[PDB]
Amino acid sequence: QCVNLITRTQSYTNSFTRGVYYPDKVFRSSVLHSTQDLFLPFFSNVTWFHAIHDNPVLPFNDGVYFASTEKSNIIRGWIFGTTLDSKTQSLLIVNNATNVVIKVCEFQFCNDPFLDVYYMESELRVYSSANNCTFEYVSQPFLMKNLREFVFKNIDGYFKIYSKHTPVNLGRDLPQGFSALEPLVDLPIGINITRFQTLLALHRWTAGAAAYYVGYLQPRTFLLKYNENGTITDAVDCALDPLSETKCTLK
Amino acid sequence: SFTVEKGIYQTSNFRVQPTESIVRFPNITNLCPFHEVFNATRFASVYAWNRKRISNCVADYSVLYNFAPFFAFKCYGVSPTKLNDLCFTNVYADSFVIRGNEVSQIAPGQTGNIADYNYKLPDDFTGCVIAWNSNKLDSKVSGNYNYLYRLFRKSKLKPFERDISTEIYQAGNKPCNGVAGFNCYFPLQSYGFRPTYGVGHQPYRVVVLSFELLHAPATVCGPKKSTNLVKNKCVNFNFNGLTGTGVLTESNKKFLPFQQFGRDIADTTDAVRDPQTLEILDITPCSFGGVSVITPGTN
Amino acid sequence: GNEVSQIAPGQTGNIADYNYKLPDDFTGCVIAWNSNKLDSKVSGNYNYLY
Amino acid sequence: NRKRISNCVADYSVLYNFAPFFAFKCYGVSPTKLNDLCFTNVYADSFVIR
Amino acid sequence: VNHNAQALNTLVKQLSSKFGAISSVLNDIFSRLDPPEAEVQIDRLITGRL
Ligand SMILES: *[C@@H]1O[C@H](CO)[C@@H](O)[C@H](O)[C@H]1NC(C)=O
Ligand SMILES: *[C@@H]1O[C@H](CO)[C@@H](O)[C@H](O)[C@H]1NC(C)=O
Ligand SMILES: *[C@@H]1O[C@H](CO)[C@@H](O)[C@H](O)[C@H]1NC(C)=O
Ligand SMILES: *[C@@H]1O[C@H](CO)[C@@H](O)[C@H](O)[C@H]1NC(C)=O
Ligand SMILES: *[C@@H]1O[C@H](CO)[C@@H](O)[C@H](O)[C@H]1NC(C)=O
Ligand SMILES: *[C@@H]1O[C@H](CO)[C@@H](O)[C@H](O)[C@H]1NC(C)=O
Ligand SMILES: *[C@@H]1O[C@H](CO)[C@@H](O)[C@H](O)[C@H]1NC(C)=O
Ligand SMILES: *[C@@H]1O[C@H](CO)[C@@H](O)[C@H](O)[C@H]1NC(C)=O
Repeated sequence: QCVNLITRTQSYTNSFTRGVYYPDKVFRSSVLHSTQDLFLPFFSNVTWFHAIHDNPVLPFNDGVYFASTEKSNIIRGWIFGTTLDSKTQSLLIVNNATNVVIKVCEFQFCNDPFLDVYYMESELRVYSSANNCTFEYVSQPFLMKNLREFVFKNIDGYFKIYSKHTPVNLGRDLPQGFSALEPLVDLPIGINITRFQTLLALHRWTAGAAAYYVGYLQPRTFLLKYNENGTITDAVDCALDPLSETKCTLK
Repeated sequence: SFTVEKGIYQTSNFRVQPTESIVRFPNITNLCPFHEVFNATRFASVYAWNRKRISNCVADYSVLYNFAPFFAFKCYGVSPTKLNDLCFTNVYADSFVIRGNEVSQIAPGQTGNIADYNYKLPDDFTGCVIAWNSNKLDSKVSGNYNYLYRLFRKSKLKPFERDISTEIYQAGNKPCNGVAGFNCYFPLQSYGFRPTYGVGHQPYRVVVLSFELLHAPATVCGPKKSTNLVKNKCVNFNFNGLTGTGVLTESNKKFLPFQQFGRDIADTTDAVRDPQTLEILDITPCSFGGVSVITPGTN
Repeated sequence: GNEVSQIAPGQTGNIADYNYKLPDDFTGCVIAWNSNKLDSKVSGNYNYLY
Repeated sequence: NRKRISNCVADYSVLYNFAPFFAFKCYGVSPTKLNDLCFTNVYADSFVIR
Repeated sequence: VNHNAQALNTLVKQLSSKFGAISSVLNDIFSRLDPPEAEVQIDRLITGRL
């Protein structure tokens, strides 16, 4: 059952204007719109983790920005909750080759949850009990050089997820440019989320590795911009510097 | 005046009248299952209230009057008589049982036992609540103990959030490590409805309906026949509940799959997508302009 | 009983559309009281139409 | 009658446990906010009518 | 030239305000509210535009 075979290392990196999503499902063109919501602040520091085949649990402060570039299909799903114990409720977003499953039950998580597959994926390594729950959900797979970005937040008992794909040449860190994120689902979970983790898949264990970035959202005010075809091509952070504040004031 | 001097004067301007009317609603045939909600044998407790999602159905809101002995709704942001003619994304139904004096706390802004420890509503609630007495069934004899409620909690809840933990709450700086008294209490305390309490102390039944506006494609709304599409003619239309008057035209805007509306500088609808045939159309008002009269003096 | 709310300006439904329509600029008082002992009858009172 | 109440801690939440009244009808304040304000003196009247 | 352009643009842009109501579209208010509250919501928009 529960085993400990993962160690993690941390490095620091800058963001360079990443984490912009569409604020609403309305078409606009050739306009400059001002929105106040939770965003990823420009030029912020993001921890870069390396998981090598112990790892603690990360906090969940008003949303999380998650990005990775691993093409080996080793990262799949996340855990969200407040104590990650069998005494409260917690989310279990899990992905596989054909569908995603989203459940929220009184799970009894292990210290180092992961998935083991042999020759047919198994699940016993994650928890022990799964009672007391009603909310299940299935849909198409979330995950298909390639950078994948996700944004999560919990407001008014609703869980929102955004995503985007971007073919990018290999680099030391995150690229420079703009690429807006589009919504996926707004679930009516209505639970308490304070801490979160990530899930890894191993073959039987055989050696493996993964790399991913983590960033936290904050309440800001942005000044987006739509081109003639309806795509967001630029943005301005109002609370970054006096020049940006002047641009926000003058619209 | 009865006398007009020489000059040019400006009078009322001309508008082009509409010819016919257009209605366009999606392909929905099945009926919403409100009977299994209202006419239910068992009703959940206030701390573990139940939420049921309703989608892809035609909702006849006047049927609910033939389902339970209640007087009227108390609706915020909408009106009870116009539940038809509007299309929503989803409809929810939160249901539980509370005490009579505490019904008034099911509303935005209320504070107390409920709305702080049991069931919180947001400040922008759209929807309303159906409440009625249930003395005959929920108060069989010598009280009841199936219905529980949280008595106290370390912090207030948040809109629509749920707490289900059954722990021991401390009142003194020592750890309880189980129930011991004078510091430790069991937060789930139960009232018991004897069939002799006062009017305010009798049990009640509550059903809350919450609506969200049109951002996703519409799934739930009432019966309405739909006509054909008429274009290049001034006409008044109805697309999933929005009204207006103008000219419908072929469009070339590149709507993304999750978008269904367009907006102008003044935040007025410009483009629209037909619910049945997913094509893009434009809306422009039919022509108008000023009129002037040139005359010499009536003398 | 649950149909008293329909006797008012702007109301729509069954009574306010097929039996008794009030003007939107109505002025006056509307009073309604419960009447059960002298109205309801065992096996159903049937001489009340709508 | 008219009783003068002063120099004490007023808990307006416990009133619901003494008589079966549905709610309040308050004019210059709201029933939910009576737990925060601080008053000089309070006068309570009582009588019975039809 | 710029003064007139800016003034007309501001006047056009002002139409998206709510002025304390629930929406800036008259048809939505008409469809979702009965006249007693529709007037109360609409007078705000009329006054603001005036
Ligand atoms: C992020 O944290 C690192 C700590 O190593 C620090 O050097 C860097 O200046 C921080 N970035 C900020 C505060 O923008
Ligand atoms: C992936 O998950 C779906 C949904 O639970 C399941 O039907 C399918 O069998 C799973 N595939 C594998 C290979 O386990
Ligand atoms: C489910 O919850 C009930 C009370 O809410 C509890 O008595 C029961 O033990 C729970 N089921 C478990 C822990 O498997
Ligand atoms: C917008 O779409 C038109 C359609 O022909 C295309 O010619 C143009 O290049 C597009 N613009 C951008 C910035 O993609
Ligand atoms: C509920 O359904 C039953 C059977 O269909 C019916 O007899 C009853 O009148 C309905 N309503 C109530 C309040 O029980
Ligand atoms: C969620 O859990 C945290 C940590 O235990 C607690 O401080 C917070 O109050 C909880 N949320 C609510 C709405 O009470
Ligand atoms: C909608 O229903 C009509 C008949 O009622 C049918 O002709 C049409 O093809 C349907 N459209 C869709 C998208 O199902
Ligand atoms: C009045 O006090 C007596 C004695 O404590 C108690 O039994 C009774 O219930 C009280 N009356 C009311 C209306 O609370």
